[PDB]
Amino acid sequence: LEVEMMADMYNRMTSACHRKCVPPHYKEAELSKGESVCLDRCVSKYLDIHERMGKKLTELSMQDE
Amino acid sequence: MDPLRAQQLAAELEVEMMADMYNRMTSACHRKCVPPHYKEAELSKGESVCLDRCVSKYLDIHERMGKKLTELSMQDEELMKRVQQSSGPA
Amino acid sequence: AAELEVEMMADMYNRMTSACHRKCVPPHYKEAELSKGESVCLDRCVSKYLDIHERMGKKLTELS
Amino acid sequence: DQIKQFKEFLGTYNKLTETCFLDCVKDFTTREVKPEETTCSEHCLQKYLKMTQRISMRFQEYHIQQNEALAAKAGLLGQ
Amino acid sequence: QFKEFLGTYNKLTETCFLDCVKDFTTREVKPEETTCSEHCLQKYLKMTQRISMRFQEYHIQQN
Amino acid sequence: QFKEFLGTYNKLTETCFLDCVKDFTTREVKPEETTCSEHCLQKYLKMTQRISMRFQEYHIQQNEALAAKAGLL
Repeated sequence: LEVEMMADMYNRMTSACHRKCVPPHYKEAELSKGESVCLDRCVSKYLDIHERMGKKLTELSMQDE
Repeated sequence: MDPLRAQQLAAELEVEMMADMYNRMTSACHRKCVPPHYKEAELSKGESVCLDRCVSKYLDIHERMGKKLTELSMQDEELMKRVQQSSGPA
Repeated sequence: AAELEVEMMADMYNRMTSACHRKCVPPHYKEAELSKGESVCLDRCVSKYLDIHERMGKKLTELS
Repeated sequence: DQIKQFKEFLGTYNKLTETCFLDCVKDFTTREVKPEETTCSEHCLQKYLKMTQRISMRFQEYHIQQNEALAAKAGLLGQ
Repeated sequence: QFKEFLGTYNKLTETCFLDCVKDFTTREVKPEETTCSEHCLQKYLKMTQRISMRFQEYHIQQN
Repeated sequence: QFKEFLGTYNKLTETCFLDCVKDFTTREVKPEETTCSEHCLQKYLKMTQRISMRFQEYHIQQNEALAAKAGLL
């Protein structure tokens, strides 16, 4: 089940890095040096944020009991 | 025995996809042609006009989208290596 | 059919939440706790939503 | 197909309920539907259906504009 | 039915990322944002609970 | 399998549409926009490819970190 629900955060993560790193002007058809970097950083920060959530949340799945 | 159809039938996913695309397009023409006030219930003339044009334009843009798409597929032959020099280092 | 009827009112439930999340909880998250305000809003938003839902059903079913 | 007609019903339905509550309902200070909202939505629900209609009528000049030609490759034979 | 918690888990992560991570300079979360996402989790969680309760308090009326 | 791609596809169609098409005085895809579309199509694929990469570079970086464990003892 780690697949059907991984390929998900992927589409989510993609849709997201897109919004935050790609402006709707589409003046030029190839990635901007900067745009290229922004994506990278985003992709990473996205993954980071993704884990500590699974962690912090799991914590509160035990503690509560 | 069995039918060799199963194979060529699935090929009909074009249908379960035109649906998906159908919705999309609908939702996009809505967001483009019908403002959220809903002053009145009938369609403002233009709203109907605008819907007419949107629904058209969307189709077109979707066809071209497809066209280009398959192009870049039968052309990954590192022919795209000749394309990466021609477009004038964009 | 029953298998459906239920699952639908599960899609609704998610749409609804997505809604009231927007309508009531601002993207600031000053403090992890529900502001008295944000909590009240959230009660009505659910309420108001469910209404438009039962009413949307009738006016619609009445259309078929 | 009649359940694949009750899968699209319920679906669309939810899709609508939402679209209206979102454009219309915007005053949160009452568990009651401010009438200025009770009307917006009621048109939304109509404006919508009437829209979802006009669209279709058009997407059908896509699947029909081509059959006038396949009803032609039908003429060389019988008739 | 465990495919509910996970989708909702992604639905969540995405969101918090969206509202909490603004401006990208390095590939490691800034403290300011660090807390932001943390709270976004609690807030959002409580929320789904309340809504959930207020939902149950509906079927009672009809039943 | 193949659905995932068409699914993406259809989502691209949309996204590029709303960001590219804007003037609705005619029925023909205005030329200035018929372009945005194309760049949007390209720019996009180019984006997914990149993101994809860094994603692997994340697993093969999260794979080597298991190896470390496998050496302390």
